[PDB]
Amino acid sequence: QPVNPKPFLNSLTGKFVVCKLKWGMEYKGVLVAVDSYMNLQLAHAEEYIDGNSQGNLGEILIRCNNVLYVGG
Amino acid sequence: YACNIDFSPDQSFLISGDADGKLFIWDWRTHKIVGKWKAHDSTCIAALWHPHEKSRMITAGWDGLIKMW
Amino acid sequence: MTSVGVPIKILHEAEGHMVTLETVTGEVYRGKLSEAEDNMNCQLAETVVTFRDGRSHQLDNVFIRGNKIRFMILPDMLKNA
Amino acid sequence: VQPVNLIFRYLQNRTRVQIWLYEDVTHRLEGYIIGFDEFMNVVFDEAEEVNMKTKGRNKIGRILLKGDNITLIHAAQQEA
Amino acid sequence: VRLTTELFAERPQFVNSVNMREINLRGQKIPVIENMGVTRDQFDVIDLTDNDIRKLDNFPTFSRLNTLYLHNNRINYIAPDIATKLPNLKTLALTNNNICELGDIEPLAECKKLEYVTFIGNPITHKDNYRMYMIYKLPTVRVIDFNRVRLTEREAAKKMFK
Amino acid sequence: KLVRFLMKLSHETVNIELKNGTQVSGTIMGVDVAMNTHLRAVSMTVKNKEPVKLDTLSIRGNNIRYIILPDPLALDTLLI
Amino acid sequence: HTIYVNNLNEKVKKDELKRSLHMVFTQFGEIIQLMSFRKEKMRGQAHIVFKEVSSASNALRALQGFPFYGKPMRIQ
Amino acid sequence: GPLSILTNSVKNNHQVLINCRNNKKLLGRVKAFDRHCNMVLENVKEMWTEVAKDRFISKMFLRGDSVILVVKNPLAQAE
Amino acid sequence: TISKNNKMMAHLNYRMKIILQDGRTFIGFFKAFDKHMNILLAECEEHRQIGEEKRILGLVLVRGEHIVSMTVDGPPPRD
Amino acid sequence: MSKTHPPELKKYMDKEMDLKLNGNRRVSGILRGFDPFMNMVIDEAVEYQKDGGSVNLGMTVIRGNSVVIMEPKERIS
Amino acid sequence: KEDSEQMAEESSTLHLKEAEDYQGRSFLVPPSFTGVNLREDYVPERCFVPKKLVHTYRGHNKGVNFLQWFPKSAHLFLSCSMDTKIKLWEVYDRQRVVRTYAGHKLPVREVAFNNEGTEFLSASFDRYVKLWDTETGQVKQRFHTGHVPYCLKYHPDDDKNHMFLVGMQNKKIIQWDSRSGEIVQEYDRHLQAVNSITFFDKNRRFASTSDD
Repeated sequence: QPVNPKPFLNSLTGKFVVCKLKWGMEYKGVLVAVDSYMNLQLAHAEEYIDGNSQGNLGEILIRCNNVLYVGG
Repeated sequence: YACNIDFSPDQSFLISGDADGKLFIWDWRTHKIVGKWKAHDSTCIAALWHPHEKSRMITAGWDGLIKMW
Repeated sequence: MTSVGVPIKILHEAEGHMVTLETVTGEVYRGKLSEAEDNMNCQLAETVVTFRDGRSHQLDNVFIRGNKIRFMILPDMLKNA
Repeated sequence: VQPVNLIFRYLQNRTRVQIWLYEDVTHRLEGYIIGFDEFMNVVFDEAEEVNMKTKGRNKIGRILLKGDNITLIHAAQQEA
Repeated sequence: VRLTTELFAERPQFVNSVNMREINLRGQKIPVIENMGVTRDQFDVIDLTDNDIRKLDNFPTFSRLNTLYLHNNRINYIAPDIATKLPNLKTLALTNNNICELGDIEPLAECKKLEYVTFIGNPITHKDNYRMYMIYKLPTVRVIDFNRVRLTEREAAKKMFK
Repeated sequence: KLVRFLMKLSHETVNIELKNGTQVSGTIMGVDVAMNTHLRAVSMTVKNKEPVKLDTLSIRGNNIRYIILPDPLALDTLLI
Repeated sequence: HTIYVNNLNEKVKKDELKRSLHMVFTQFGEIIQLMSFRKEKMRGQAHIVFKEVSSASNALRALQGFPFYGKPMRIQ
Repeated sequence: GPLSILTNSVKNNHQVLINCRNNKKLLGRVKAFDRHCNMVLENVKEMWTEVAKDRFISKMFLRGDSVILVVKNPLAQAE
Repeated sequence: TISKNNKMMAHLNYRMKIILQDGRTFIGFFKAFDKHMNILLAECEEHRQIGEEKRILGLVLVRGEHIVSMTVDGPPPRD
Repeated sequence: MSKTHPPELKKYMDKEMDLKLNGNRRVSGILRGFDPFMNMVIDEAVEYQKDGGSVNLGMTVIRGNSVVIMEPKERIS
Repeated sequence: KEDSEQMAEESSTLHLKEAEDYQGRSFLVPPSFTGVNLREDYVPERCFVPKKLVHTYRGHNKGVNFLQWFPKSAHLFLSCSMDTKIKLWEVYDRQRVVRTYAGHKLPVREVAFNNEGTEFLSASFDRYVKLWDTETGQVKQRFHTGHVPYCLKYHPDDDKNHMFLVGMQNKKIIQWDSRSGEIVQEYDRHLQAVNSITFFDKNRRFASTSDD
């Protein structure tokens, strides 16, 4: 049976997920967020560009419009 | 009388129409009566809630006219 | 009484005549207009498009959604209103 | 017919569809779907991403794709 | 009837079977072409068939006009500056006119982008080497009198004059 | 709330950045909450263009990328 | 006002034939309605609709047996 | 919500590092929050490659529709 | 000028300049105002960057969302 | 106030049309879909690619806000 | 009445003028005079307080005594009168006219469309059910009875839209095929006349209510 996105986001919430930005940047982060705009917030996040690891980041705030991935 | 009892997709609320020209609504969750609406000026047996509209009712009477709310 | 929709009255007057519009891709369209909405969606019947080099094409119908577009040029006749 | 009901036709029939993305993106995803809402959001699973710079595919497990970012949806076919 | 500015508005303006924009001026007793400038080159096609036009002249400078119809008229002369007025004109049909001499085609030779022409019914068709002179003088024309030109006909026209 | 700052914001000098990589410097004289920005005594610096001076300028505040604010403007009371 | 046309020249390209046929019928009268095809059974054939029978009659009489692109077209 | 990050960043006067859609990076202190994520930045440092260029901004205002990505750095030096 | 009705009326009967997202600059007369910032532009002229080019234009209506910059500076007008 | 209804899509629905996409891609498809969100539904469609051949699209959905450019083959009456 | 008798008495007449608009499409199924959804869901939004009367629907010579909605829409509703005529009405702020169907010597009691919607069957005190074509406006079937019919239900399935159960004054339930007009089966286990019938499983089993 199908599942709605909001509990699905909750199912992804707390798991380890792969993310990618439309500009071509990739990140891995832990996520806890609920808002009407469906924004995302990540903590202690690792940055990847073109498949190459760049740096370990701290907490990062990213708008919902630019992100299009959440799965683990 | 054979009152045309109605149970819309709203079925959490019960809707019925009766010869007094009044409409009564009941709540299934608490079994209470809570409805005060009226239609026509004479006894009639006709009551439907529109199955594809969110805020319209239709009523008919023996006077020869049909009225909507 | 009601007193609202002043641009809508102007938009209704622009209907039935020829309009010019440009898109985010940069090319220019020329078309006859007869459709309007409060959400700025518009539709053109019979249209000619011209590109910034030398290519041109004719189009019978174009639909425009009012919230993800560049602005359109309205006929001169509106000045009489 | 409606997109949400058509999404129900894909999931009930386990259809594999390809989805394209808007704005500055050049990627194609082919995956099965199990999700519904009035905003036509898509839950993507058993997915593969094609990198048009190299035409290589990687395996992806269970991701959500926001409908506003989505362009076209159609029944997937092989590309090489 | 006269080709005044009011005539262009009153006559039908419509999109034809090839999606081009055409103006109808057929049979309007026009003796001389004038006032076309009011169109401001907004029409892709101009139709002047069945009128009484005596000369092909006085055209304003137009660049959007692709095709011009002049069938059944009485035109017997072509202005040398026609290439300057209608340089982007690809089709010019002079069917059933009264063109009699090669000198009138010399203005058409200036039209480097002219591609389709018709002279069926014109006296010029009777003249000797009528087809070969056109082929040699008008290498850009693809179709003549609703018939194709063979490659062997193209070499024969060039070889005859060479 | 941010709406209080935009309506109170007047007379001070700011530097303004626009989507086309363009920088503007102008003094503000306007009283409204809808972020509509009206400038007087303006200097303009467009990307890949020479600087020019403008006597007055008006800008849709929503289009502005970011606004640089002057040193004596006590933002804390306006932000509350 | 509908006719079935046969024995047209098949080597003429879609755009060239359409323009050529468009030019022919507009010369006969105020007739502009045509759809032409190049599919296997459809090739060399077109269905045309006339504004009036009189314009149709003049055009029909001239085109019947007339050589066009070196081949005689037929009209019914 | 994400505003929690904004509010706690604002309340503890930490610095955040911000990167722009194309060329520029910023490091600045913040004191603003709303549902549109509009921000006001203070004691801002701007660095971008055109040669490397550096410009100092005391106070800055950033609108939330032309949105850019924010990273928090509490280890950068405080005021 | 922008949006506010009383300011809209004062700026009428003057020559106004517009610059858009694509770098073109426009100068035109205007006598209309929509409170959602849609204005009617009359007797407009446009400049294009390839070289330089100028075109003569018909009457226009403009949406404020596309407008990047607007300024007002002009002599007594023409009707 | 009152607002407005969706367009007269019935006059144009079920016809066969070509669709244009960003990046100079071409699609030919039959259209039959409407909703209050103004999305589009395309069926029996074929793609003409800029970097390959052609493929047939089986029951295609297009999000209404993203793309809306149409070229029809049947003249409206 | 016989087929020739009901036809000779001119029991049906044509009076509609707006039978077509811009195209020769049907006028009953699509709401051609509207820009709203041609087919509508059961719940658009959370319900709101009612408002005002659109129009009185003046036209009938006698009182009105049943109401029915059109399939998959609320734009069009069907009304049955003691005047032995059936008429349609538009409810989305419209007052247009629709064609009249009539053919009963005694008052109509109840009407049900077929589930496909192009037909409706009407029950009358004259002890016949008649089959009407909504677009054509003509009748060409007539089923007799022993006793009085008390209840009509069509089958819950699209394919079985030809089968229907009739509740009689006599205590049986009998099932008929509308294409043949023949008794396919009798059910006989209730005291007194059967008043109403209600399916508890689509195309599988039915419950029935009686004066039992």
